[PDB]
Amino acid sequence: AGRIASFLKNAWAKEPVLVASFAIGGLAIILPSLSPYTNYAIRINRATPYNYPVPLRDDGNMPDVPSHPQDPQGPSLEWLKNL
Amino acid sequence: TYKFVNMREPSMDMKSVTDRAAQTLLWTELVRGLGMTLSYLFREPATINYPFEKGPL
Amino acid sequence: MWFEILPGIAVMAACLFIPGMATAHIHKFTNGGKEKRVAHFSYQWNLMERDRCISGVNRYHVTKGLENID
Amino acid sequence: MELVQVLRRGLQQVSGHGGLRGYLRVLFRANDVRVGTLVGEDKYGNKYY
Amino acid sequence: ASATRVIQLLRNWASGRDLQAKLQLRYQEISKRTQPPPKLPVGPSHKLSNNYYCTRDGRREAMPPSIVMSSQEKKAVTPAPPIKRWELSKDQPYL
Amino acid sequence: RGEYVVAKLDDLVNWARRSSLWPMTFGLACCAVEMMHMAAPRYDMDRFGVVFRASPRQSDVMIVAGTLTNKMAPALRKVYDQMPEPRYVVSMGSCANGGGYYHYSYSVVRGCDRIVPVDIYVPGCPPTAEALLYGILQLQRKIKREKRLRIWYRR
Ligand SMILES: COC1=C(OC)C(=O)C(C/C=C(/C)CC/C=C(/C)CC/C=C(\C)CC/C=C(\C)CC/C=C(/C)CC/C=C(\C)CC/C=C(/C)CC/C=C(\C)CC/C=C(\C)CCC=C(C)C)=C(C)C1=O
Ligand code: SF4
Repeated sequence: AGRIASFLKNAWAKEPVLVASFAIGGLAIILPSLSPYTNYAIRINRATPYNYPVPLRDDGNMPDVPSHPQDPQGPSLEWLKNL
Repeated sequence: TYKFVNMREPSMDMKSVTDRAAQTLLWTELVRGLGMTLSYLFREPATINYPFEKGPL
Repeated sequence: MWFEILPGIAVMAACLFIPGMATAHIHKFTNGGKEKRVAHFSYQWNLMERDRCISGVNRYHVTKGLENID
Repeated sequence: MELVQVLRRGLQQVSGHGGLRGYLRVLFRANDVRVGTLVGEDKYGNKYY
Repeated sequence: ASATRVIQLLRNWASGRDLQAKLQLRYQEISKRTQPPPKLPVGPSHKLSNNYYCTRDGRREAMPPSIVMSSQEKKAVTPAPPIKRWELSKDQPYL
Repeated sequence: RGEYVVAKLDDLVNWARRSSLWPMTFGLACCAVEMMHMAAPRYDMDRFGVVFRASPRQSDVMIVAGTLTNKMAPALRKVYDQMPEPRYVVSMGSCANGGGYYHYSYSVVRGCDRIVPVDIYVPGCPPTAEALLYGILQLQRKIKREKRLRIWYRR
C-alpha cells in the first residue's frame, strides 16, 4: 500500500510522461467494454447500407418482410434517428 | 561572505509534484519565454537610422 | 513601432489568398457556374458520365431539368 | 480612442511633411516620417530637426 | 520614437512586470550634455611650504630585497595564518 | 540605344548587390567585438540590408577586423579564395590596415592587403560600430558606381 503509493508518487515526480501515457493508455482498453454505447456503435455500422437491399420472391408465409418500402412491418431504426 | 547559488531541493508534496508534472507535461517555462518575447516585441526598438541621425558622443 | 511589421504580412496575406481565390473561381467558371463536382467513388464517376451523355454537348456541367423529358 | 489618436497622429505626419509628395520624399529618401522642429539650416542645404 | 495604454498592459502582462517604471530606452532623465565649468581640487602636497621631496618621495624609499639566508627547536610556521572559512550570506542565503 | 538598356540593367544588378551584401562571420580581435555593437540593436546593421551569414560560399563582403597574423594568413586567403565572385574585403581597424599597434612585431603581417585585395579601408582602434557603419554604406556607394556591363557593351 504505502510502497505502491510512494512508487506512483516517485514516478509522477521523476517522470510525468509515461505515467500519463500508461494511465490514459490503460483506460483506452477497459471502458470500451463497460461503455453502454458500444452495442449501439455496431448497430449504426450495420444500419448504413452500402449495397442494395436486394428484394426476394414471395411465396406466402412471410409476414416479417414488407412488400413495399413504406409498410409498417420490417426492421425500423427510429432509435438511431433520436440517437 | 558567499552565497550558495543552485542546490534548491524541490519539495515532494503532492501539490509541488503536480506543479512540476504540469510544468513538464504542459510546457510552461517554454510559454513563459514566448510571453516574454511577445512583451519584448511591442516595445520601442533601440535602433537609430544612420546618417540622418547619429549616435551620441 | 510595430506597425511596420504589418506591410510585410499584408502583401503575404494577399499572396496566400490568390490560390484559394483562383481555384474556387476557376472551378466556378469552367464548370458552368456550379461548384466543381467531386468524384470520390465510382458511383459519383458513373453519375458524372450519365450527365455528360445526356447533356448532348458532352459536358457534365450542363444540367437539363424536366424540360428535357416529356 | 487611442487607436484613432494614433490614426490621426499619422495623419498629422503626412500633412506635416508638406503634403503627400513631401511625405513620399522623406519615406523613400529619409526612411523616417516623424516630424520635428527646424532648429536651423546650414549653408549647404541640410535641414536640422 | 509613448506606447498606447492598450498594449502597455499587453507588454506588462506578457512579461508579468511593470515595464513602464523602468525602460531600456533612455529619455529626458539623462544628464544634460552641457555642464558648467568644473573646478578640480588640488592634491594633499599642493602646500607652498613643508613639502620637501625628501620627506615625500616613494621611489627612493624602496630597499633592495632583504636577504634572510644564502647558501654562501623551532616551531613550525605557516606563511600566513590559515584563512577563516567565509560565513554564509545574510542579505541572500541559499538561492 | 543599347546604352540605355545596358545602363538600366546595370542599375538593376548593382542595386541588388549593394542592398543585399552579406558580411561574413569573420572576427579576429578587439576590432571584432564592437562590430557586434553594429549588429546590436543600437545600430542594427540588418536594417540596411546586410545579414551576417557564415560560410564564405554564401557571403559577399569580408570584414577583416582585428590583427592579421602569420599563423592564420594561409587560413584567410583560403577563406577569401572560397568566396564567390563578386567579393569585397573591408580592412577594418588599424591592426588590419598595416599592423596597428603591433606593426613591428615578428608574427604579424603588416597590413591585410599583403594577402588579400583589400577594398575600402576603415580606420580606428577600434573603429566605432558606427565608424564602419559608414564604411559598409560607403562600399554600397562603390557598388553603386560600378560599370561592368557598361564596359562590356563598350569592350
Ligand atoms: C565570429 O564573428 C561574429 C560576427 O562578426 C564577425 C558577428 O557580427 C556576430 C553577430 C551578428 C549577428 C547577426 C548575430 C547572429 C549571427 C550568427 C553567425 C550566429 C549564428 C546564427 C544563427 C544560429 C541563426 C542564423 C539565421 C539566419 C541565417 C537567418 C535565415 C533567415 C532569414 C529570413 C534571413 C535570410 C534571408 C534571405 C537570404 C532573403 C531571401 C532569399 C532569397 C534567395 C531572395 C528571394 C529570391 C527569389 C524569390 C528567387 C527569384 C524568383 C522570383 C523573383 C520570382 C519571379 C520569377 C520567376 C522566374 C518565377 C557573430 C554572432 C559572430 O559570431
Ligand atoms: S586595430 Fe586596435 S581595436 Fe582593432 S584589433 Fe587591432 S588593436 Fe584591437
